[PDB]
Amino acid sequence: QFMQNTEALCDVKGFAPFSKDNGIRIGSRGHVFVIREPFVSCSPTECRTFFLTQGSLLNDKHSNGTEKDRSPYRTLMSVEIGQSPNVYQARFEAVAWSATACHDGKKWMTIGVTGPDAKAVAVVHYGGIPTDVINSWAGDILRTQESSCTCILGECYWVMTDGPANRQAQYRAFKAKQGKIIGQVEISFNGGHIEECSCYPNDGKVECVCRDNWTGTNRPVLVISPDLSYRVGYLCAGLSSDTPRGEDSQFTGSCTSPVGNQGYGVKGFGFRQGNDVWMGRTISRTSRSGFEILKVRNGWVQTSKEQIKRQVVVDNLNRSGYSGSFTLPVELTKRDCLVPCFWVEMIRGKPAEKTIWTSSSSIVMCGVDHEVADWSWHDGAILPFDID
Amino acid sequence: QFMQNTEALCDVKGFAPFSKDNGIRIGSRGHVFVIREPFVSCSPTECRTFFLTQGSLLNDKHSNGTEKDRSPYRTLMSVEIGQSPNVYQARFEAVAWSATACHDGKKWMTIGVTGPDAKAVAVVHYGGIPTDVINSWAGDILRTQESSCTCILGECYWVMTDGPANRQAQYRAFKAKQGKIIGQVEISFNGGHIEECSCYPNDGKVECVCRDNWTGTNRPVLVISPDLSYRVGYLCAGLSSDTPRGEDSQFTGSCTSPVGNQGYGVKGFGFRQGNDVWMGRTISRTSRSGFEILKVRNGWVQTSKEQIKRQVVVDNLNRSGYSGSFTLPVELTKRDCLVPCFWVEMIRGKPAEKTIWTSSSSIVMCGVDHEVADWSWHDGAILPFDID
Amino acid sequence: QFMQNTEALCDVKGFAPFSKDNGIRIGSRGHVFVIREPFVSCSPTECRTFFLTQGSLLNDKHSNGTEKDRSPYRTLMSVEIGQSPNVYQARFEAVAWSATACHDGKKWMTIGVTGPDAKAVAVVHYGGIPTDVINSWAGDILRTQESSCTCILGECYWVMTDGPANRQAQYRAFKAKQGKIIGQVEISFNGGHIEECSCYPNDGKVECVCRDNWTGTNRPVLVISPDLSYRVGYLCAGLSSDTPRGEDSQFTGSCTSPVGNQGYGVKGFGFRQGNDVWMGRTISRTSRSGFEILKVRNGWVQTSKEQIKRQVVVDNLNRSGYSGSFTLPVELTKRDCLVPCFWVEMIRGKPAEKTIWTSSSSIVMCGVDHEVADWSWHDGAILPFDID
Amino acid sequence: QFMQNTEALCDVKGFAPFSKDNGIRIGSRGHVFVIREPFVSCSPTECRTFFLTQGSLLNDKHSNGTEKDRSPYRTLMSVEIGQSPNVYQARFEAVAWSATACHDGKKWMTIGVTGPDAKAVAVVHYGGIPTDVINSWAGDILRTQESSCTCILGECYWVMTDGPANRQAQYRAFKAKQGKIIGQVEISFNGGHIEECSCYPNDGKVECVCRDNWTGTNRPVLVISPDLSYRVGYLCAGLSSDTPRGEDSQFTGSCTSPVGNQGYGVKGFGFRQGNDVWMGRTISRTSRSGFEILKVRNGWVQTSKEQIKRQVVVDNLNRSGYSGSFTLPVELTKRDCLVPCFWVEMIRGKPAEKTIWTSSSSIVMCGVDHEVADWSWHDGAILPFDID
Ligand SMILES: *[C@@H]1O[C@H](CO[C@@H]2O[C@@H](C)[C@@H](O)[C@@H](O)[C@@H]2O)[C@@H](O)[C@H](O)[C@H]1NC(C)=O
Ligand SMILES: *[C@@H]1O[C@H](CO[C@@H]2O[C@@H](C)[C@@H](O)[C@@H](O)[C@@H]2O)[C@@H](O)[C@H](O)[C@H]1NC(C)=O
Ligand SMILES: *[C@@H]1O[C@H](CO[C@@H]2O[C@@H](C)[C@@H](O)[C@@H](O)[C@@H]2O)[C@@H](O)[C@H](O)[C@H]1NC(C)=O
Ligand SMILES: *[C@@H]1O[C@H](CO[C@@H]2O[C@@H](C)[C@@H](O)[C@@H](O)[C@@H]2O)[C@@H](O)[C@H](O)[C@H]1NC(C)=O
Ligand SMILES: CC(=O)N[C@H]1[C@H]([C@H](O)[C@H](O)CO)OC(C(=O)O)=C[C@@H]1NC(=N)N
Ligand SMILES: CC(=O)N[C@H]1[C@H]([C@H](O)[C@H](O)CO)OC(C(=O)O)=C[C@@H]1NC(=N)N
Ligand SMILES: CC(=O)N[C@H]1[C@H]([C@H](O)[C@H](O)CO)OC(C(=O)O)=C[C@@H]1NC(=N)N
Ligand SMILES: CC(=O)N[C@H]1[C@H]([C@H](O)[C@H](O)CO)OC(C(=O)O)=C[C@@H]1NC(=N)N
Ligand SMILES: [Ca+2]
Ligand SMILES: [Ca+2]
Ligand SMILES: [Ca+2]
Ligand SMILES: [Ca+2]
Repeated sequence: QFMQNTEALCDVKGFAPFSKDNGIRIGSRGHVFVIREPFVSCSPTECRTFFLTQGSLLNDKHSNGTEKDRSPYRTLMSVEIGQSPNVYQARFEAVAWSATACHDGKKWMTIGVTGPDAKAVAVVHYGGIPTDVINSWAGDILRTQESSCTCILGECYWVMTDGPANRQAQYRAFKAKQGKIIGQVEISFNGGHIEECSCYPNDGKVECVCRDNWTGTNRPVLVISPDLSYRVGYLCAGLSSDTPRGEDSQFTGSCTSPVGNQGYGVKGFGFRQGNDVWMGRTISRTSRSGFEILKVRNGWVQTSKEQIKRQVVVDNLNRSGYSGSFTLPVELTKRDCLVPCFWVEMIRGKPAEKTIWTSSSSIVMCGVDHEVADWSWHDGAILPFDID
Repeated sequence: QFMQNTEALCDVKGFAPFSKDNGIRIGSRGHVFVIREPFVSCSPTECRTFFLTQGSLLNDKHSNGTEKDRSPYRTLMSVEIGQSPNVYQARFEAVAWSATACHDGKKWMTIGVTGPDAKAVAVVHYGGIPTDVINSWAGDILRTQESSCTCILGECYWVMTDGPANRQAQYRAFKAKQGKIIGQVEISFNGGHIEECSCYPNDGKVECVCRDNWTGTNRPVLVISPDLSYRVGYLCAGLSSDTPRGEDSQFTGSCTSPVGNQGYGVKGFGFRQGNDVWMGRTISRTSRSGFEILKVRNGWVQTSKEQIKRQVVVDNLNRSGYSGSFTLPVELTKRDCLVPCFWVEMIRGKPAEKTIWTSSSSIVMCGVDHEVADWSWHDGAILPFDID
Repeated sequence: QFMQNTEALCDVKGFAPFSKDNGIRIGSRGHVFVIREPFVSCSPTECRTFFLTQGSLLNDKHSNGTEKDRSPYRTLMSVEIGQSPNVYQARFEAVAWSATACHDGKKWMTIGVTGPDAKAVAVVHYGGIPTDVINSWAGDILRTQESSCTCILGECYWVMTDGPANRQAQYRAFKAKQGKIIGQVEISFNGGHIEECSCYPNDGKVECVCRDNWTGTNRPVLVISPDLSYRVGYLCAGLSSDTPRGEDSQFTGSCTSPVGNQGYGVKGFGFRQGNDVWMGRTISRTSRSGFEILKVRNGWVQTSKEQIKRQVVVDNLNRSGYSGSFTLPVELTKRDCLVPCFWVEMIRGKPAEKTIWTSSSSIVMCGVDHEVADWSWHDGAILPFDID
Repeated sequence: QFMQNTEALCDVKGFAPFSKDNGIRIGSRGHVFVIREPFVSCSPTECRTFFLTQGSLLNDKHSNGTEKDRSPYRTLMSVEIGQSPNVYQARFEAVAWSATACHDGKKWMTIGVTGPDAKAVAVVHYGGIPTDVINSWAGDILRTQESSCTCILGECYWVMTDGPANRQAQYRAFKAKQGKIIGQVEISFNGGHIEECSCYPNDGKVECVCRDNWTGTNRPVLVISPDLSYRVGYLCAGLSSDTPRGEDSQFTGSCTSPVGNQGYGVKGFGFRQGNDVWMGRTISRTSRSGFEILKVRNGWVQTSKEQIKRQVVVDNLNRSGYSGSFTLPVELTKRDCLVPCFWVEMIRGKPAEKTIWTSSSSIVMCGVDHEVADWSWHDGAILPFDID
């Protein structure tokens, strides 16, 4: 039986710690993969942590980062949520330097994108084998979520980008059923930029909160229906959630336009909560450091700056990275609704830190019906390592 | 089908060795987690060893114990009983520096407590995901068993503490059904102190034998019914079972009062045997060393000092630690009754020993119908290690 | 239920990357077996990577290659496709310095050949145990595919050789049902030489494209029917696919005769595509380096040199090795046809490279309905290693 | 459903190599347990290799053999046949310095014996938990097979010894059903000595071929019926199969008496083959080196020295050790009969070799319907190791 995921997303008051894998700590001595872009996604039986290795291990000569962010050795693998991304526990998924995965109730789907910059190949797997391919249509680093995709009535949905890092690119959503792409849509968004979407199911549609890497310190929101009609705009809330971003007191929300006058960004998430929203961001507006989650009243519908909750997960003295959304299935929680959860990546090493390598660890939070007190579940690795 | 666990506890004449994981020995070269508080608990299919890592490994720089007894890196994981708590065999359970786990016949429940001292969060998991949360209610190191909890008719029971280490604190029991707390009770015990309970099912109720960390060299007994009425007092037997404790010939039992004029303690267990009892304690009254089990006649009901059996499991030249209770399910043993078993932790390293780290190994004994001869299944690691 | 595999092979326009295990890279620090001859084969549930260890690990003193290409320590093991051939993930199959494996829909069959050169023993396993034996019939290095065998209606088929490396030998096919050899045929091929066949099912027969190690720069084709009648000849296409081979513009195809005036070779594959063919070969005509796949029009039936597609998988600056064929089952793909896939081995170390050891890694491609752009998924290990 | 194992043992013409785990080779760099006494036994699904660790690893300081042959750290564990006895693949069975295991069709039974020399405890496990205990009855190193026990109609049978190494001891057989000892028999054998039996099912009875450690260079045979009546005597064949033993031309068989004038021995096996026998022995009469198997005509019933087959498995330049018997179940082979198989242990290290440690590897042979050529599948580890 295929997962419905047509339930409303639960309205959540705080987030409880789910897991912490301590990858880098363990990887000081154990045999753990160098990774980046480690997202969480769930089947009806288990939550798995997916990650992109660089085909090398921590504390090995091959972790040296003379290589490309995309390389031939990179692969998408997985472990049960909470395990480190270690060699001996790892499930191979796809060849990939960008990916998305998600379970339809019967099987894992997975899409790893690899090949050259000018002509990337994304390969859909299903049941553990290649079932379909989507080639670069715009010739410039075909790419996708680096977080969970989203399946609704046994059909699966994901967002990809192809084009410039730093100016107008091109954006499609895809629709798959059992590893066969049965539909796509070209997403009109001129002046806006979309990458790395964080998507989750809500009341029968896919909702995404993505990264604008061109002009905007606010994140695009893309809401896609089963049949592929969509709405695109920006996160309405009167707070900024990208980094780098400006001050809060320097910032006016927009439902329709990137605001703030900066490039770059980072991947992140957020959850529609009726008309409200929970929105993650780094505590530093200049760096990938600290992580907070902010609940804003009416922030999904209006340029509100009514904050009603804030909850810190990583302190501003400690590294963070990417963050992304996912939901717990009803077959696991037995609820009326879909439980929202996020992961945070905690990037360690060069250039920030004086090592030859760069990796990432993670912690996973989930929505609960009781507020939850601040703390920091940071990465905690003592750098530099022996190989350095 | 949910486990009944309404059977009487079997009356046992001695204990047979079940397992020995040799964690520290193996961890001299293999990749094994630094741990403490490793308890045993069983499902209808298997017995698992749960433990709290410190997010580091043996013989790695991160085992250095500049960290807190509670830290952000600590997690609850598990392995099949008898496996070392090694990276590659480990099942992630919860983020935790204190925990309890137990199986209801369908799934594992688990509760890991983490967060700051002033405002801890305990998160109930069920089927491998967060299902509920109980925040610190008294603001001072929310905490629980570090041994198996107890499920009876698909409902699960555990004891937590919140408050001072060394004076009056506050004590609640909780009742869960499929990871949802459906009931709690505030345990009146003025002048007495309760932590780290060792609990097991017996004739339809939970029985616990706990740690008093304030005034008492005798252990509290808490017996809790399905509907959460309870009895609380002290282990009646005319022997002391905490450490530090006084002499035996200096000691008068009490059913109602801590006796002996000392603080601190250690976690331990014991089994009601009709009106008799089996009671573990360290052989040293001053240190966490050696381990014995003593059967006392009428010791559960009267301040008896009629010892009828004694069985040594670790010699007084060798380190011990915590001990705790659990039962074998009827689906595994095919008996009329619930088989009592205990584990013992064998704590190695600083401050006792000259190393940077501190860990724990374990051995597991179970009740059998034949007396069993003394011996020592001590930890056996040659210290100090290379990292030292 | 036994697999049919009576479907036609799908007509494929390009090949998508399936996996990359990065064995040697990972094996720089992780505990990975030294191997050679790593082929892929699939069951109705999963694709597995099989390989022949040399009973030693990477970066260990025992990888020193004073040993024989065939030795007593060599064994056939397996891992899920994409895992490195690491100790802790490895499934033991057979004792072997040559092997073939394949799934009949119920169980894995496997045949490992071991023993002395003059009197080898090949042992058929089935369900994970020895079920039958075929001894050397010609006294000179009994041997077989080093790739997947082929089961059709619950019956399994494989090709072996016994005789000289470099002159006329002797060639049998075998037919097994549930690990019991129920039929064999002596393959008349005077002047031709056959080793290491790459075989796959197509329209109810086994098709193979093999290695001639005596006179021929073209590969033999052997097509075997259920009842063991066969056709044998050479790959008709007007391109050469062995190495070492001559120039393309120096080369005339033959359906019936080895052409090109050289010894040695390498194992490789190819796919009948109606009357066309896909044919792998190394890009270097002198060395085991680079890997391409070429589609030739009418190349299965005529000495065509009409190339219609070419796709590079490993660049001519990088090592390759063996290649072999396999198909995805219908129980996995849900197609009308059998999906063709190949693996490539990427041999590293001595004598080519200045190390004491020699190993192999792999990448796996599969047939898809969209052309696919060139790139190189080479092995990427920085040599020499520490043990060197 | 419980296994019958009431079929006659198959009449076998040679033995084919089944597995080779290369434990010591792999253990030079990988994390593998120091072990001794590694036997094979099978369930309806799989063959497992059981072994007794010394709670330490290869190439670790703890492999130093200042310890006892029996120690507190020793444990019985298992791996799938062919895997090395490595930490990360190992299944914990029992605490043990002597053991026996065997599957009844539903579950594994296992008996590990531990505790002091003067008062050993043997603990029966079943389904992965302690179910029963047999204490030392004669006060002198209670002990058992170190090979597979034997279950017939869901009932299980094993032989133990208690008493002197080197003079008259005492010998019982036990009968278990689902981990509960339901019967035992005291085995009258005055002047004879019995240890370490190698037992297998045949035509509804247990047959064993054991070790006499007192006076006899011939092995005792014990045949035990379901209801525990038994026959005991010696291997009739006119060849000797213990080591140390005398010359063959110096030796007269006996059905009833130890012959040859020596102490010590080694564990080994043999198979009734109608009236004939296959009998293993070391090739050296003075040392644990080389291994052969000999088929003797009428050798089970008469003091025959008609040898009809011989097959070498390990050469006389290479170390051997213990050997033992087991059968493949009908649920795996689909035969009319029970397939005989043996394992051989290949003991490496001190005192023989200049190291601090001592371990064992293994190879497994099985009976097949075709003669099989000589060779040597010896252990192949280059000694001494780094820790030495
Ligand atoms: C890390 O790698 C550094 C740069 O290496 C050089 O450039 C790369 C692209 C390769 O071509 C490499 O083979 C070249 O040597 C080295 O300078 C440095 O030694 C490395 N450090 C360590 C610790 O391995
Ligand atoms: C163990 O750690 C000792 C104390 O470290 C110092 O204090 C802690 C809290 C950290 O701030 C650490 O970074 C500081 O240096 C060290 O003195 C000692 O070097 C360590 N020993 C080993 C073997 O790693
Ligand atoms: C690799 O092995 C080389 C050759 O070893 C010699 O010949 C082989 C067949 C054995 O008999 C071996 O024991 C002999 O010493 C050695 O010369 C060399 O030391 C080895 N290198 C390493 C790094 O182990
Ligand atoms: C191996 O062990 C040798 C003997 O050790 C001594 O006696 C044993 C029973 C223990 O008491 C031990 O602690 C004593 O030192 C040592 O002489 C030797 O150093 C050891 N060798 C290695 C390589 O560890
Ligand atoms: C395909 C690709 O390389 N994606 C990048 C991503 C990218 O640079 C920007 O979004 C520009 O398009 O940035 C980052 C990043 O840390 O910012 C990591 C991702 N790395 C990987 N997914 N491997
Ligand atoms: C929550 C907490 O830190 N619990 C402690 C416990 C505690 O110090 C006393 O019981 C005072 O309340 O003591 C000990 C101890 O060894 O005595 C270990 C436990 N460590 C862990 N559970 N991590
Ligand atoms: C049985 C055997 O040793 N087969 C060889 C094979 C062989 O040398 C030629 O085909 C001549 O018959 O060559 C090669 C090779 O790389 O060319 C590897 C194979 N190695 C292994 N299969 N182990
Ligand atoms: C219980 C015990 O220690 N059994 C011994 C066994 C024993 O010395 C003789 O049979 C005398 O009774 O000998 C040997 C041996 O190699 O000869 C190994 C066994 N070691 C272990 N099973 N651990
Ligand atoms: Ca931006
Ligand atoms: Ca106390
Ligand atoms: Ca050739
Ligand atoms: Ca003898």
